[PDB]
Amino acid sequence: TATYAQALQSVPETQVSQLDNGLRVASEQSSQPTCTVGVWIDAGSRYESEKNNGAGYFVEHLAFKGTKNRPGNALEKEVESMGAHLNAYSTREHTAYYIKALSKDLPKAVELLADIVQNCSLEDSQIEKERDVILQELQENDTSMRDVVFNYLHATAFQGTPLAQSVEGPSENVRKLSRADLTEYLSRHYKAPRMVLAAAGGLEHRQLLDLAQKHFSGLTLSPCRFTGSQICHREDGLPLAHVAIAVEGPGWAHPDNVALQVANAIIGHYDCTYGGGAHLSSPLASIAATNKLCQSFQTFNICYADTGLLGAHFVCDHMSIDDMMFVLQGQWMRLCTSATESEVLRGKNLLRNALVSHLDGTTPVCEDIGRSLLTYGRRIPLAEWESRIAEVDARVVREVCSKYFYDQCPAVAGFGPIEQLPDYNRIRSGMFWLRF
Amino acid sequence: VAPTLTARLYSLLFRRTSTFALTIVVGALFFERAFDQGADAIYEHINEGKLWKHIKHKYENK
Amino acid sequence: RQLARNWVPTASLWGAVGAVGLVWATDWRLILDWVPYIN
Repeated sequence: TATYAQALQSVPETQVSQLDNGLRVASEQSSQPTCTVGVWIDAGSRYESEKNNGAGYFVEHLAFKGTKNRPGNALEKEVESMGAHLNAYSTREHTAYYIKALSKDLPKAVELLADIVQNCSLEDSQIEKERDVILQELQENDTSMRDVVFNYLHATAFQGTPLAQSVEGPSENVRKLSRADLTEYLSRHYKAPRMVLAAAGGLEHRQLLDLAQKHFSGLTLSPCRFTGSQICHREDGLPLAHVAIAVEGPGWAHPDNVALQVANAIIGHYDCTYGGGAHLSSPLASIAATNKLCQSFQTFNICYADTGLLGAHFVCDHMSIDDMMFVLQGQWMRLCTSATESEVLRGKNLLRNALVSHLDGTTPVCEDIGRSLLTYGRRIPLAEWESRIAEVDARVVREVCSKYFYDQCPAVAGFGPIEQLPDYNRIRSGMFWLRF
Repeated sequence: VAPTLTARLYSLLFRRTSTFALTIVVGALFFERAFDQGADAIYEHINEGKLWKHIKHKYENK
Repeated sequence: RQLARNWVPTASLWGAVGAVGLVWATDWRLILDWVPYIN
């Protein structure tokens, strides 16, 4: 049946296989007519040099412009022949190439895919075309303020590290960019073991690995500095002013990463548009709906390899900024001391739900593996996560937050019309309570 | 490798502001007891036999 | 409920503070010498 305890038990397990040249193989059988076929690569900007900045990004567009065996636009005209959707995306710490398809024609898929991974048509026809679009887009990118401030955010904490740099990289490089340097980075980091392969669907493990089928896969990092600081772009014309505030935290692999998953879930989030009103349990969603001290906000977590990011992102009236803050320091600080096991539970349940929730669907299932592999390896400790949940304690959360919050140096990002936002020296004194 | 007393100290005391406040009075107490006791010697070291403390011994209780 | 959290140890120090404070003030009880207090 479906019973939460038993519900953990029966799942198609993590599968693993390993080829010779460093390629990884892995899978899970969902008993489904379709398969998400995907690839994840750990080559980052944090690898990329100061010219390489944004190049792999530029590269990202290029694969589908045609390849070695398949010149321009002969690539997709086979793809859509099957009717199988196709997509690719990249990230500072990862890049994921993947396919969503019926399990039938997969024998082509990976072979199609394998061609793309390395064999590529590097043709300055596409280059200039793509060189333009990016440049076109580079300027357009000022339209979504969200992404904008984060760029500021990293650079202010991680200054002096390749991690602190634009994903697309600065503009002039893209013009200056030449496809030989690509071929470098093409050759550099697209080797295995850097490469990793997974999939999920009706696919069985060995019927994956057999048709993982002989093609090829392949043949530097530093701990980053953390900057107590501030950045402000003051532009007063705009109606609203985003805010972001955070402190650094543990990397991907680390015990406490889960212990802090809940504190966010507990403190929760608010938005203009909820039907929750003023009776919600989250003090923030109660007040921020009550006096509409903000339009909305949400809290984030991002844990890098060695690093982690805890903080929120809010939007409030140009006269309402201060009061959002003096509230927001309330919640974190009060947790570190006076918190209680009751509210723990309501946080505990949610994260269980959110965990179980995201686990439906081919691609997301497929998608965990790749990062997880590049992160914890094969580990998909599904039922364990539950056991992991049972670990967390009142002291734990307090003792955890005591570390990473009380009397620390926070980072401050801002975007105009900021001006109200108090000076740092307030925020700093505002981190540690005086016992009030 | 051991932490310099600084790394000990905040973790030990300065972290909780109460403690951070608490120690303040504590040493301040022992401070003055010792502190004033030193300067007077220095003071009376400077002035020798100008004070009854030195002088009055000549005639004190005969 | 009533769960009195770290406030309990917190407060524990506080009373001690100004108690010492009044002791530090002048008070009445001497304070067995314990490092020199003048005769």
